Amino acid sequence: SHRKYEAPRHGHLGFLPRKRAASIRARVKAFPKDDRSKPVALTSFLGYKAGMTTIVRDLDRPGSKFHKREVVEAVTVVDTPPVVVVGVVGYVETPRGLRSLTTVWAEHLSDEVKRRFYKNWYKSKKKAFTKYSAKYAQDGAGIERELARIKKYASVVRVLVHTQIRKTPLAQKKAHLAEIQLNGGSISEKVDWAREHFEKTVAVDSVFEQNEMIDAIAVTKGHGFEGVTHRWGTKKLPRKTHRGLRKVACIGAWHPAHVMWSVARAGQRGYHSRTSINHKIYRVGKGDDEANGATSFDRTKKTITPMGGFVHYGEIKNDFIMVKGCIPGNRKRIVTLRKSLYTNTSRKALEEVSLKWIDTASKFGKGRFQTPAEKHAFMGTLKKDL
Amino acid sequence: MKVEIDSFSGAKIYPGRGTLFVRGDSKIFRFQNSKSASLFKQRKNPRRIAWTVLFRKHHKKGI
Amino acid sequence: SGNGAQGTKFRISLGLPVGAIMNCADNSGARNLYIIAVKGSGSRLNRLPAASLGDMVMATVKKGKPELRKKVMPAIVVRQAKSWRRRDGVFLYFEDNAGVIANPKGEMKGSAITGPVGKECADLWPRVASNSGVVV
RNA sequence: GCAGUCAAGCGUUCAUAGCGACAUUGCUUUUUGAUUCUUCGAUGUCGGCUCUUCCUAUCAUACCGAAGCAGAAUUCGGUAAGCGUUGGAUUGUUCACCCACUAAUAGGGAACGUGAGCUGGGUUUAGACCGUCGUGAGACAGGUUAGUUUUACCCUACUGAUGAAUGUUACCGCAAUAGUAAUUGAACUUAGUACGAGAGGAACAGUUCAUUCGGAUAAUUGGUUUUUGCGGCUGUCUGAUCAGGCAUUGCCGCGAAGCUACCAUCCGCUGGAUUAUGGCUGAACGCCUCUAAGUCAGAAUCCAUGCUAGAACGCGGUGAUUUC
RNA sequence: CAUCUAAUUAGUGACGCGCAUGAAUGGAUUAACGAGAUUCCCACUGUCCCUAUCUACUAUCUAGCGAAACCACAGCCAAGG
RNA sequence: AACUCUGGUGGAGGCUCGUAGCGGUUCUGACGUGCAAAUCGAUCGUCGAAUUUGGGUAUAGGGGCGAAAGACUAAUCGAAC
Ligand SMILES: [Mg+2]
Ligand SMILES: [Mg+2]
Ligand SMILES: [Mg+2]
Ligand SMILES: [Mg+2]
Ligand SMILES: [Mg+2]
Ligand SMILES: [Mg+2]
Ligand SMILES: [Mg+2]
Ligand SMILES: [Mg+2]
Ligand SMILES: [Mg+2]
Ligand SMILES: [Mg+2]
Ligand SMILES: [Mg+2]
Ligand SMILES: [Mg+2]
Ligand SMILES: [Mg+2]
Ligand SMILES: [Mg+2]
Ligand SMILES: [Mg+2]
Ligand SMILES: [Mg+2]
Ligand SMILES: [Mg+2]
Ligand SMILES: [Mg+2]
Ligand SMILES: [Mg+2]
Ligand SMILES: [Mg+2]
Ligand SMILES: [Mg+2]
Ligand SMILES: [Mg+2]
Ligand SMILES: [Mg+2]
Ligand SMILES: [Mg+2]
Ligand SMILES: [Mg+2]
Ligand SMILES: [Mg+2]
Ligand SMILES: [Mg+2]
Ligand SMILES: [Mg+2]
Ligand SMILES: [Mg+2]
Ligand SMILES: [Mg+2]
Ligand SMILES: [Mg+2]
Ligand SMILES: [Mg+2]
Ligand SMILES: [Mg+2]
Ligand SMILES: [Mg+2]
Ligand SMILES: [Mg+2]
Ligand SMILES: [Mg+2]
Ligand SMILES: [Mg+2]
Ligand SMILES: [Mg+2]
Ligand SMILES: [Mg+2]
Ligand SMILES: [Mg+2]
Ligand SMILES: [Mg+2]
Ligand SMILES: [Mg+2]
Ligand SMILES: [Mg+2]
Ligand SMILES: [Mg+2]
Ligand SMILES: [Mg+2]
Ligand SMILES: [Mg+2]
Ligand SMILES: [Mg+2]
Ligand SMILES: [Mg+2]
Ligand SMILES: [Mg+2]
Repeated sequence: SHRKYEAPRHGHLGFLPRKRAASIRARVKAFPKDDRSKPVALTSFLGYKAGMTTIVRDLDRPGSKFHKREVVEAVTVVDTPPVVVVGVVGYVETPRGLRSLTTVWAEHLSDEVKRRFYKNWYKSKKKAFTKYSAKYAQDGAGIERELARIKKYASVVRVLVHTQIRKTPLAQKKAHLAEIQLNGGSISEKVDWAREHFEKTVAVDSVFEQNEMIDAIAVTKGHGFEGVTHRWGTKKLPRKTHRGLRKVACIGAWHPAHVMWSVARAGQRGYHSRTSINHKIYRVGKGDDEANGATSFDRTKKTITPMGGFVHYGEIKNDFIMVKGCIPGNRKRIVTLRKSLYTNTSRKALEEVSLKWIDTASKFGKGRFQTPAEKHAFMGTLKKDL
Repeated sequence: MKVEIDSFSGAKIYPGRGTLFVRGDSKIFRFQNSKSASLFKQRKNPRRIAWTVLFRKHHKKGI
Repeated sequence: SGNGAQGTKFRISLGLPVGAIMNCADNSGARNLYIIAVKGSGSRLNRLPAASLGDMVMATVKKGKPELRKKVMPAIVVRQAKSWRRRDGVFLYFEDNAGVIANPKGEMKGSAITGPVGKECADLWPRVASNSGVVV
């Protein structure tokens, strides 16, 4: 007999299986549609999530009650050093899908990206690409032949980039290597752009602008084996119950004589690859810059880093993307920021955002001071000779 | 873009920090944090809490 | 919520489910209001209809004049005592839960509200703001 | 319980806008009768809670056709199960009834879904009281009160997790297939405009929010506190001091980090093909006709874009490939 | 019918041609008492809205020790019969 | 005037709160191939007498014994072994 009281289904059946992702670097499964008229540029860029902080800005939303009034907003900071270009990949449309036809690598790879090919770097002879680096010998004939192949065939051109992780306050030393599809026209011009940019670094201000919707592709924070109440949002059973209340009570009818795939069950929570769209870029900040945390309304010569570093991350010494709200993945984690797959004109996009203040108080407590000079001016002098 | 003052500790309140309490006689009490909020709700006098601005100017600490 | 409301409301944190008794702020002769419903509520299984500041609720009177007691009547929540965030970042709360008796068109049965009134309630109901004194 | 055919008649006139007598033909197994076919060397017996899926006989939402459709509100019907379909008083109830919100509070199935999931309120093994019946022991689909709810570690199924084999090993990918998700409302404006004699009173576009759901995230706020971090306090013990022990985390206040909350924030894509329906051209049938050939628009539908997993017997590109 | 509630097959107070009440098979009442049955109110609370977090002991993995129920043969479904 | 009132004293009661003790209300908690063929934890009733209990003794099966449940009579009771 029927349900007697209709309720919505707990959880989303399209975010299944709720399993651990294949790697920490969540793959971009869709790049923007290639406009062949625009200049050649990256469609994604790779960063490491530093942390969240707080901004204040005048909201420009006519008809809203907070039009021309200050809103206090959460932002996510992605520490974002320039990526080095180390290869190009050609992709041929086949009746079974895209097919990588050939990869061409740059002549010199740094030890960061060479570390990506080694599970035991300290033991190795470090022989990777030692015979590929002899393909650039005396005229680069075997490299220009493969690049001519990518120009002749290969309807899609992706570039191999790697993060500069030694510029990042991480203990990892091992770069993250990823393909980013080159949008911008003429397959020949894309291969020419990649070949000019071999061993060169692309910064984030050449990819992303302020007031731009971007997509965040990242593996979320891992939470181990989790039960069905916190994994799926199911109701806790009443207090009187025997053998447990953090459960799903009926996991199926008698017929079908099988537990269904749509019945909520316990298992892994978190560490799922997620794509989250439409996050507004509030600041493309520069690393060769004090007053990263200063606005035109603040003018306090402070960087984006809070007092005492970003908690559990470090301090930002590179370029960064300050983006609106929450992105998937925890701090220290590789995140791929991607240009929007559609042209959004919804008036929450297309809104010119000017920050008035950026919170650089300590996130290691309930921190009260924005700068150490502010701490000195409030607290006065101390017993340690302040 | 206004920095308020905590009604217990005299602490500078930046936007978002702490809470605001409207009493029955409609007096606004802004608190920088839950420490000040709980000490106010415990009916503690700020003049006897040894780290507050009111204490330090009542005892002429650092002037 | 429905009729009488002059504008929209940003989402205020719900602090007054059904069964909540709030004080009666106006001078209509009631002492408290017992919330039996919330106008504009959402239909979710097991979930209580819950009010917030500025919401028009259905209420009875448990303490007050006998001519107001034992009846269903509209009320408007004017004080919440549950912490809610404004879009200027301020998490604020009142000391007590309070509402005023109104008719379904939003005009207020009493004549004077004793105490502060939330700004969202005053901006949503102009008859509450007209009889209100201090707003927040 | 729900349909259909005929049409005397009701409907100011007018059979068929909406109904429709006398007849008559059916559907479904969601009630109840009928059987005794399976089960008597245990198929756990109602209701509720929980949770999933399915049906359409569509309550709402989307798009439409008809009216005794002026507007508003309704009424009849089509595609349509994509998406929702409530909070309570009483009662063990299913059912009922009322209060109230809502876009709406549609009907059903899944061993009258679901007891090694729960609960045990109902029926009730032994206790007991009453009423009636009986001389009595006792009876009552009469009332009342109390009454042990056992086991999974096996196989499968599901949920997550490894993993031999492919020359080895590493990196970067393709995407067959499977899943898929967003939902609804209000205020402003249109506009007191269209329509109407008035009374009344819309819609599209625009904008701001909100409901339900989902996926994250923890800057802020709240919660948690074995940070036994810092302070305080009781009782006792270490001769007092200092510093501590014990009080099964002794208690109180604050408490970073971590986890977390519609109790907090952020985010939740747009193309094509269609159904109903309205059409174009146009015969059949020299006229007419959306249809027969051909064709246009078009639903919350469908399939893609997007999203999730990646076939551990699907594939590709690339790096290095062991002797002194 | 009244009262209690927004709403009460509950509670209480009444009415009584009472299927089938009733006088030691005791009738009516009754202070105090009751781990009895029931209803309402105040206080209180994670009972709930709506769930979150912490602790210890498990579970888990290991060294050792090491059972039992059950068992025709076994173990992927859909439909048919 | 019969006689009233007040403050002490005294220490009664099958009186009360509550240890030991004796029971066993609720969780319908734990366990439920148990520590246990009835236990464990919290919560409870009672706690100076119709109390609780050891030893001795008596009553024996269609018999006993029963402040009465067909209860108990050696894990056996609507008739033990
Ligand atoms: Mg239903
Ligand atoms: Mg569903
Ligand atoms: Mg793709
Ligand atoms: Mg963990
Ligand atoms: Mg946990
Ligand atoms: Mg599981
Ligand atoms: Mg974030
Ligand atoms: Mg922090
Ligand atoms: Mg419920
Ligand atoms: Mg048999
Ligand atoms: Mg059985
Ligand atoms: Mg069975
Ligand atoms: Mg149909
Ligand atoms: Mg219809
Ligand atoms: Mg279907
Ligand atoms: Mg479905
Ligand atoms: Mg059943
Ligand atoms: Mg079962
Ligand atoms: Mg059972
Ligand atoms: Mg019972
Ligand atoms: Mg095991
Ligand atoms: Mg869709
Ligand atoms: Mg969540
Ligand atoms: Mg002890
Ligand atoms: Mg201690
Ligand atoms: Mg949510
Ligand atoms: Mg024609
Ligand atoms: Mg057609
Ligand atoms: Mg045709
Ligand atoms: Mg078409
Ligand atoms: Mg598209
Ligand atoms: Mg594979
Ligand atoms: Mg009741
Ligand atoms: Mg009576
Ligand atoms: Mg007694
Ligand atoms: Mg252990
Ligand atoms: Mg162990
Ligand atoms: Mg066999
Ligand atoms: Mg089968
Ligand atoms: Mg006694
Ligand atoms: Mg006693
Ligand atoms: Mg005792
Ligand atoms: Mg003894
Ligand atoms: Mg038990
Ligand atoms: Mg067990
Ligand atoms: Mg044993
Ligand atoms: Mg005898
Ligand atoms: Mg008997
Ligand atoms: Mg015996």
